[PDB]
Amino acid sequence: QNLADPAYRRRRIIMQNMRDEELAIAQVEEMQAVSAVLKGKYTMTGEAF
Amino acid sequence: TTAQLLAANEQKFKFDPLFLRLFFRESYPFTTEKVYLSQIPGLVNMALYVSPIVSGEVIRSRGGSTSEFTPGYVKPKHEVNPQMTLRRLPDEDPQNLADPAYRRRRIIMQNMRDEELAIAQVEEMQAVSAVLKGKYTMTGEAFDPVEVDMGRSEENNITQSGGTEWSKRDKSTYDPTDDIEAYALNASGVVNIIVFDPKGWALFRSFKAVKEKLDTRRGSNSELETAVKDLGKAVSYKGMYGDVAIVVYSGQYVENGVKKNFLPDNTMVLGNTQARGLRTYGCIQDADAQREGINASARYPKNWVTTGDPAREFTMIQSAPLMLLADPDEFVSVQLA
Amino acid sequence: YHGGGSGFGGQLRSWNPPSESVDAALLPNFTRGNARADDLVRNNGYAANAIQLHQDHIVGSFFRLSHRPSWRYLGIGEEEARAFSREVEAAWKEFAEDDCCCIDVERKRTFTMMIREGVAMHAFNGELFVQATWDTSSSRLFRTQFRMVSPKRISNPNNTGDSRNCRAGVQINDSGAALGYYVSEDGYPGWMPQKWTWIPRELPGGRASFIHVFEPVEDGQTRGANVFYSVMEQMKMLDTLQNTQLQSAIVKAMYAATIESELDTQSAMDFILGANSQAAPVRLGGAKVPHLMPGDSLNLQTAQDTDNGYSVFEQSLLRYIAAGLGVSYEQLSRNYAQMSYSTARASANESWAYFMGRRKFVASRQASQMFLCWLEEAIVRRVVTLPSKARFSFQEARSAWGNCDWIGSGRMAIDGLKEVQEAVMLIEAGLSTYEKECAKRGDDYQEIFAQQVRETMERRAAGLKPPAWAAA
Repeated sequence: QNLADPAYRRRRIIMQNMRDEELAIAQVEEMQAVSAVLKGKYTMTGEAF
Repeated sequence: TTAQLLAANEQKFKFDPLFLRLFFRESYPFTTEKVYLSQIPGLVNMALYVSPIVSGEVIRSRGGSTSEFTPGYVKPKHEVNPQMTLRRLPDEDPQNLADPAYRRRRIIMQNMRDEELAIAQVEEMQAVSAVLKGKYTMTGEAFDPVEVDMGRSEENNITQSGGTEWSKRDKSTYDPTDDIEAYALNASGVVNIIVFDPKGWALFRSFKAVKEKLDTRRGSNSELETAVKDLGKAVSYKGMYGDVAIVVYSGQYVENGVKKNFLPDNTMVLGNTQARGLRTYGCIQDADAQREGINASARYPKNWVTTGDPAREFTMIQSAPLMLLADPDEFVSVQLA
Repeated sequence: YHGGGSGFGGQLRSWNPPSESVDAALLPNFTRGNARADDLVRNNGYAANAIQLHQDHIVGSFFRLSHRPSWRYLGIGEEEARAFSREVEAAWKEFAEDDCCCIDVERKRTFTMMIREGVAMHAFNGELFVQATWDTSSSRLFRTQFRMVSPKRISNPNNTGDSRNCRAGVQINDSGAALGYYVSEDGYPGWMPQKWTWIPRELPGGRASFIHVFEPVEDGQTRGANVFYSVMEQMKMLDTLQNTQLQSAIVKAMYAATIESELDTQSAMDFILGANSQAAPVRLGGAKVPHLMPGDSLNLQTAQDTDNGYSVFEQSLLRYIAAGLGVSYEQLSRNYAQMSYSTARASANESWAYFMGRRKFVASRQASQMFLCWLEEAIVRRVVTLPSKARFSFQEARSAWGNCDWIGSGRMAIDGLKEVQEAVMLIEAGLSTYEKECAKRGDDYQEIFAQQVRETMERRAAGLKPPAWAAA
């Protein structure tokens, strides 16, 4: 009950997506930080990088 | 060899949405994957005689039925590219003349006109195929086939057969009124309008009794227009015939180059001028359209540039229409062979 | 009529502008025109000066209220009308020029700056939107707060091809009246999804909710046009010419001389320019007489005049720009060349006529509507009490109860003494009253009278000579 038209569902999807990217990048930053602290060096490699 | 363009006409075909206007009002846009229409039987078994001792046979309470439908999608589009702009247009003088930029704003304008006209034709055929017959099927090259099937009793859609053909029986000393009454006996509710087809009207009018119902001092109150009344318009609101209203509809739509008639070759459609009609418009499915916050609308227009080598500024309109008939037994369609 | 024909010798055979309404000739290019006008204001010396002149001359340092309800029409009696005017003026004075700046929801501007910013927005955008809101959670006496909305945020129906009734995001009824506007959200980060809201023009009770101010040109005009469409192109081209001429002058002045020789560059510049090898810098002290072998040579480059008639062309272009915008040429260009008294006075008059027109229309209308919107709230909250036996209620006569006049800053005289003698001479005859002469200096006569009647008391009590205006 109390449904919403798709113009609102699209916005909800958009916010949850943007929060997902922000969390992922924060996680990457923390991963670099821990390796920089626990050890002197860290390697930065990827599949297309 | 100078010149001047004094007159520049434009050609059109006979097009007016009579069937959509009369029977389909109160448009209801919806944001839903599928809509429901619910019918309830309402047949009451007669109270059978029962002895004062047995006291049995409880009666089932009546229960209705429903249906679900999915609206179709339609999207015409056009184009404009710099090549068409340079040469000239058939609607500007050799004198006067304009910069290339304005010819584009004229071509886009006529493209808009053609798009809206095509959508209107789709809506009108959508309505007419729903009035005449219970069901229609929307099919296309890339559109997966989906059909709409309102529940119309087989006893409607009556057509004439080896017997009782108006064409075969004599045009003098016979009545069409009794056949009209026998046909209209089926419809649920009163009938208030009859929508002929020019050939069907010509067949009906030639009867000797129908003339007699018009020129009688005290046997009727009907009045018609037997002579030629309308020759260029697509509608003809002729006079009443006793109680009903007589209408002749000759409207044309084009599929391929040729011109075709909406009403198929002398049909007659009994009906009520206040028939409950539904005009449902679905949800437009376009990413930019939902960016703007627009949904459950009709005629969403847009344009863009394609950044290709020849460029191009396209033009598109999207409708997603679907016309329903809340009660499909308030009409009676007759073939009139 | 040669004007509508081919032209003199066919020169005009390609100038065939389309005969289209103002809307169809403005709306498709609205956003780009607004953006270009903003770019001109933010990055050009003369456009900023023109906006500054608009704000400082039209409105000034203070924009004072003068309330004159029409008592004859209402039949309320002179003394009651005067007392009501005094009470309303005191209430407005306490609410408009406060220090906490609670007239504006953003708590950034007082009333005078709001009027000035409205005139500015009406200058380089041709419209202004003021939204009157409520904050019922507030504990202040007056809960009516105003907000200034940039015309960019009154977006269209999301830029889609629009229609007849819904134009430029301003919903319209069958006639030309406007029913409801569309407001957006200004998101600085640039990633939030945009949301559009509907704000109706008038509340059901008749109160003004969302205000639109502009001056139309033709029969139908949904949104106005700024005063830059006349002269943007010349302004940008003039700026480019200025920068290009400056860079060319610098390039021409950079290369002082030119050494022509056969030997090595280090040796050639060592033996001629005086640079020591112990590229190579040259000391700038003293006078030098180089010794040139037959092969070598020295040339002192000469440059053109740094400004070979550029200032006159600048003069012509600035004259054109000033003619387009509206202000005089001297104020825009700061030239102020030699001129007699008559020429300067004519210049000032020609500017002040337009300034008075703009002030009488835009600032006056905006101030009157805002004042009425506050006055309704003041009346309802019993903070101000209407006279009894009124022929109409406040609802039935909106303007008559609050028919108000505003006094702005007055002119700064070129001749300090001539204006004073003019005012005195007019007062001696019956041609002009005290209010008219005191208002041209932007002062209210009642305050002056009260100040004088306390000054005479102070002078009498302190033991000094009585003033000139005292009655013996």
